[PDB]
Amino acid sequence: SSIERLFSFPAAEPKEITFLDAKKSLNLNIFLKQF
Amino acid sequence: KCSNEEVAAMIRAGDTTKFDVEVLKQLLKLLPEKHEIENLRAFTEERAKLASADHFYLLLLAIPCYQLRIECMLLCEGAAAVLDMVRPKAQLVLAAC
Amino acid sequence: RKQQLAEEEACVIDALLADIRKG
Amino acid sequence: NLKKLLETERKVSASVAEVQEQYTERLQASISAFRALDELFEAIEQKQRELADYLCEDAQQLSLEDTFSTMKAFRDLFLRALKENKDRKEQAAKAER
Amino acid sequence: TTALVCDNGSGLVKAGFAGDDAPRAVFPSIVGRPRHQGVMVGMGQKDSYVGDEAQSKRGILTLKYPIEHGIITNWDDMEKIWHHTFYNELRVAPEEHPTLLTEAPLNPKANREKMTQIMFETFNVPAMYVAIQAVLSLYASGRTTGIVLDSGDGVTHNVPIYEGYALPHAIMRLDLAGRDLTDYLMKILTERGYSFVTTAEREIVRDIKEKLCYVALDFENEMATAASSSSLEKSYELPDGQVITIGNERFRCPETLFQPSFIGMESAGIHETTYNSIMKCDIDIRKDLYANNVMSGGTTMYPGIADRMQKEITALAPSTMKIKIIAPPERKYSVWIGGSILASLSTFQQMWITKQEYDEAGPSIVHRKCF
Amino acid sequence: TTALVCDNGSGLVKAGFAGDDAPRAVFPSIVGRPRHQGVMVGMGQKDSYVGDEAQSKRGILTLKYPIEHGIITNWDDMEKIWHHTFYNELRVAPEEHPTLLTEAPLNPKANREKMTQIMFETFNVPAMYVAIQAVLSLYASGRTTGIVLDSGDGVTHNVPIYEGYALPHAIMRLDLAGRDLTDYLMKILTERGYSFVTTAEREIVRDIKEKLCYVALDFENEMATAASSSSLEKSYELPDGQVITIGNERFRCPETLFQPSFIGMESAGIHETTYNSIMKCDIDIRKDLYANNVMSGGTTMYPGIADRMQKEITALAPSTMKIKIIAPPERKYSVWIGGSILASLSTFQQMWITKQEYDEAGPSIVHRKCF
Amino acid sequence: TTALVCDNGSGLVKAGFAGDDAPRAVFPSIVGRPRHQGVMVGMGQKDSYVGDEAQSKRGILTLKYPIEHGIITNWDDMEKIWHHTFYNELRVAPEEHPTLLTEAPLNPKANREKMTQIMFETFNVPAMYVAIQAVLSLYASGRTTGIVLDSGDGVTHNVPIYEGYALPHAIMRLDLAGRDLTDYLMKILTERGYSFVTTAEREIVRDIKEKLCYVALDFENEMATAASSSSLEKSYELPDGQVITIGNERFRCPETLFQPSFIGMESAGIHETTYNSIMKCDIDIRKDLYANNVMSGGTTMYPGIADRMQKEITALAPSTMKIKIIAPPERKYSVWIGGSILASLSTFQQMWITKQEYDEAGPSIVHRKCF
Ligand SMILES: Nc1ncnc2c1ncn2[C@@H]1O[C@H](COP(=O)(O)OP(=O)(O)O)[C@@H](O)[C@H]1O
Ligand SMILES: Nc1ncnc2c1ncn2[C@@H]1O[C@H](COP(=O)(O)OP(=O)(O)O)[C@@H](O)[C@H]1O
Ligand SMILES: Nc1ncnc2c1ncn2[C@@H]1O[C@H](COP(=O)(O)OP(=O)(O)O)[C@@H](O)[C@H]1O
Ligand SMILES: [Mg+2]
Ligand SMILES: [Mg+2]
Ligand SMILES: [Mg+2]
Repeated sequence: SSIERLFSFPAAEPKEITFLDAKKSLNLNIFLKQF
Repeated sequence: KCSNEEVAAMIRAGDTTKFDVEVLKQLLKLLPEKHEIENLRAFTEERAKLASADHFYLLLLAIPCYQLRIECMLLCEGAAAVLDMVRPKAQLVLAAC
Repeated sequence: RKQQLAEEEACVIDALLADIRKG
Repeated sequence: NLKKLLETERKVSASVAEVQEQYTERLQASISAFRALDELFEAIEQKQRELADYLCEDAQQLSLEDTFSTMKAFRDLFLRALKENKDRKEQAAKAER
Repeated sequence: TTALVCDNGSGLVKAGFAGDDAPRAVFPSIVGRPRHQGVMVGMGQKDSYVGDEAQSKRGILTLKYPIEHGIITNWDDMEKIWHHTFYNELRVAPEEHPTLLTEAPLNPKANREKMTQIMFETFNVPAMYVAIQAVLSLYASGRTTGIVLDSGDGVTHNVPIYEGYALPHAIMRLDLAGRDLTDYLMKILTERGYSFVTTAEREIVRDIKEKLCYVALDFENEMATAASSSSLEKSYELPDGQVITIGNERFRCPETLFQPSFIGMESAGIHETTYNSIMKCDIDIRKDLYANNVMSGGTTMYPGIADRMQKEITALAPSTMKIKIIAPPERKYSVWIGGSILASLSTFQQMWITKQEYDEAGPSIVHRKCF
Repeated sequence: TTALVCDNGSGLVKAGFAGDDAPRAVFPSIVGRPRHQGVMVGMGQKDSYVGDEAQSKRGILTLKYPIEHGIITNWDDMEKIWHHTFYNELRVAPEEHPTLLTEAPLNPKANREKMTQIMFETFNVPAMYVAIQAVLSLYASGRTTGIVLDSGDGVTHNVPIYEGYALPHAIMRLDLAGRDLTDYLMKILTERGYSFVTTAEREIVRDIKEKLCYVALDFENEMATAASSSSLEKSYELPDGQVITIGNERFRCPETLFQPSFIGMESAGIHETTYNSIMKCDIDIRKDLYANNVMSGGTTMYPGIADRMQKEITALAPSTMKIKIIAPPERKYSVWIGGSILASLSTFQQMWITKQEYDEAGPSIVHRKCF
Repeated sequence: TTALVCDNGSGLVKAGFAGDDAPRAVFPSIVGRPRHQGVMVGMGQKDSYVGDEAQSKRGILTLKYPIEHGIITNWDDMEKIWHHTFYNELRVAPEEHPTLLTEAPLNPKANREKMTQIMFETFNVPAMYVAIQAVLSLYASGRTTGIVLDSGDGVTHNVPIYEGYALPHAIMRLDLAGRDLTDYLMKILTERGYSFVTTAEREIVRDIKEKLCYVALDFENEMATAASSSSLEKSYELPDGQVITIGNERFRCPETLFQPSFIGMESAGIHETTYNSIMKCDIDIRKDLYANNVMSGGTTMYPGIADRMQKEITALAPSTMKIKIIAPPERKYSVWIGGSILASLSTFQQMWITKQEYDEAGPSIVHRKCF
């Protein structure tokens, strides 16, 4: 019974408005991070 | 690290303290050849004038039938090593079965 | 080396062990 | 080794007595020990045939080394299963605590 | 759900939440056990003391360090360390909080196996990750390129990274840090007359090392200065009221990092380890490694180490390079801080080892997920 | 006069006479210096141990290898190595004996300059030659044509020869051999818990690699077999009495020869080096390079490497043509053996660099007289 | 000119010339001062008594040990000790004899400063030297490699040496020896009804410890044997005629060497100290260390200690090593006897600290010249 129990097959934020593109914003966010 | 007479007397005695497998294998690889023995018995002059190489071969040839003694000494040491490595393994295989 | 070749062809332990037996 | 020791015993027995009185007892002891090793190998063959009839394999096809490697890996799996079940029981005990 | 960062250092456990600047629980990792005969019955006489309680009552306790050179030897003691830092210090349930853990590189894998098994079955978290300390120190530095020397209480390791790419063949490990400096200070404080033998006196010798010692700019000139005049001699007060004064041992003790042969180790110093880790890299990044020498850990907190470290690298490097040691004034907790930015990173949320992945793959996915 | 052959490789100096079968003096090339404080006085405490004495007494010594990737870095150490292999091992006078030294191709020229100058002015000979090791391995193989892969302790180099003609543009050098395998095995034995950091422990890891490691025929199936069951695990006994047992590191360690990216090298494996060395030649000889793949060096002494490299080249070569690896049982000493036939050759006696020609031409004849 | 060897131990001064079995003056290092009212006039009353004269009249004296745990506290008493062992015990002038002195390891340097200053200004010598006791013990053992456990009356130290090279990081010091065993025997003789509180009674307790005590092979079995039947009980007679009988205290007293928690001390026993000093060494020499254990000093003179120490180390060491302990019958004075070895050596004549070198360098050259 325990073998049949175990080893059976289972039954089947506000919007940040920006005038810039994404790449320049992420490059500036990388650039301002190290300060 | 000793004189040649000690080596020849220890080969004649058959003592196996510092004669392992490799030294006797080297000793078998340098065996005195036929023309070497024929040149050594043809020597009549003073013994001290010749080299140590001739001195070792004459001290070795002084022993009657040196080569059988060297080979059985090597084979006895090798047979002891083969027995010590195989017999507990064979007993382990029999005990495992 | 040439002048060397020219010039050629031409105990603590027992002392202490003796005196340890005096005490 | 036994063939070399038997050839060595035949060579010593044809030689002079000075070789014989020093070496024949060691040659005889080595030959007797290797003969006892050969009946030990024959006992290993008899247990191998009994194991092949035991495990229901062919006698000519059964390899003892593969069987012992299977037993070694099975014993390692046995110990790993025992430790994993013991850790599972312990972690269930601490979870209940 | 807020994440947990728990730097399990060899000498100090630093644990705390994500998004915070200062680590919430910084306390030494010691398990105390009483070695004397208790005669007063009752009044809560515990069989073990963990943390600051072991520190305050250390005069009747044998203190055991569960972590030795980054490898956890005693595991029931380290389970007590984790139980104390989860339930008593931070006072949080571990089963409702992800927990980033730190690790020295070139650690035996069975340590990572047993930490993964304990953190998934004893203190069963939703998720945990085993990171590398030098990468977190580079996170707290804020830059991307650089070589990181991390020196703690057991492990001093050098890891170089260029543009977020570590070089695993260039990572170097040395088992020489602040515990070895403390034991060397014990060996050399016996010269002046002060004897410290017990593990209770280890905290006193460690406190003397933290308060008074400093790194010499030039070793031989400082030895001549201390030998000539007693101006470098400084005083300290013991808990039993005795006043000690030390001279050359102020700078003989941290000099073992630059000269390992004081404690009988064949390895070279941390400056030569840094220079060899630089020269094990590819050539074009090496200049970018020279201007970004990041130094972290509490062992690099002596107030003379940056100038000496710059002097040694400037001696080792060619003269057309600007050596710049990045030694921040708060470099003691930078591993935890970079763990806090990494735990608060939005891209890190897909890299956690979950409970379900552990149940599918056994305790072996931590080799195949972590670095 | 008999001649001397001295393969002065990175790891093991193999020296002996001419016309002999086996190299008489085989010993590793290390200079050992003490690193502790000697308290006993008398009974001959030497400051430098060379050869087997450095191996026997290695527990108090720092061992330095004077040769790194075929290029001699420390020259006084190599002077002591040559002094030991002439005066103490062979017990010969170099002033009355010719000498054939071995050299890897694509070596810096000033290394050859210093070999010529020290060999002609410290151990001044009647004659000396510097040969390529792969040509001597083809001499040992007993055939005229073939591609030779030599792999010592520092250099794995491929040289193809057809009917006596080496193609110099097809010669390739890879600085990856048994020392890098030893260092990678020191890196990966730390996973199982065994820590090896000193130069003396490199010899123990080298003995582990020589005694237990083998080349897998298929890497992924062997990793799956070692991960599934512990049948591939094998045990070894350390000199302190501890017994180790290793698994996949038996065949992960020699896999760096076929996968150089394990230690961070960009270059391809030895099979791709052999195939590119064949493909760089002219077309009509390439068939004769497929059937005569001569192997040499001690790195190719693992008992799984010939079938593996046959499988890799047979995958790489066109299928209408036979691949045959020439792997002799004595391929460890084949550089010395082919040096012994070449030293005993009658036609070689005009190709010696005599002392008179050295005095006339300076140390510059070795660029134009040798290869 | 014959040299002088003067082992100034914590308990017994052993002094004499060079090259003797027994030291010529073996006497305890006590200075006696009277504590009662002297009512008789004249009859040779002395204000102080040194040596066996203080031992004879010990009932009316307070005895002071100037050396405690290898560190000399009272210096005028130590000057009286040196004046008595020069002018009365040996009856030789100190101005015409070089004097080798012994020293415990990890001694405070000011002790060396003060013995150098007193030996060069009060008992001014041609030369003097300060040496380590374990090196002399290894000299008297007649070997070169091995680990030495010295155990006198204040200091028990372990020093491992391989081929004449001591390892200073592996030297261990333990302040537990026969004075602490005498105090513990005073503590446990109070159980059976016998009280010993004065310093004169310390000699009686030390005599009981010397004569009757022994080391048990198995502790708990001997507890069961002593508790069950009174076969182990032995008798002793005091000088006033009283008779005492002791049982388990015969083998509870030396057990503090193998179990230091009896007198309340955190550090481990002498066999764990020996094992940890072995494992602090490099890995290749330990097999030479296990077969060459050396015990010296009077504390290892119990007739059960070698078999017990063999059992404990064979429990600690792996089973493939032969634990051989050298325990000669002459080991009570072997620290002196190896001092007879070193002072008679021809290679030791250039290492003495002469008068002139002291005159330029002050009393500070003894640090740079000695160990
Ligand atoms: N002000 C200080 N000066 C010198 N050393 C210090 C100072 N503070 C702490 N340390 C040392 O640094 C260690 C703590 O380092 P830590 O940052 O915890 O590294 P890890 O987490 O790897 O243990 C302590 O063991 C201590 O010896
Ligand atoms: N039986 C072996 N099995 C595997 N590797 C070996 C074996 N013997 C030697 N080696 C490895 O190969 C090298 C020997 O090659 P060799 O050409 O003699 O090197 P070298 O000449 O530079 O000393 C050694 O460094 C060793 O690591
Ligand atoms: N036969 C013995 N059995 C047991 N203990 C002894 C014996 N002889 C001496 N001792 C003890 O060993 C101690 C060490 O002796 P020793 O090394 O001569 O002391 P020190 O040299 O430091 O004065 C002494 O204090 C003595 O009590
Ligand atoms: Mg840390
Ligand atoms: Mg080679
Ligand atoms: Mg003493």
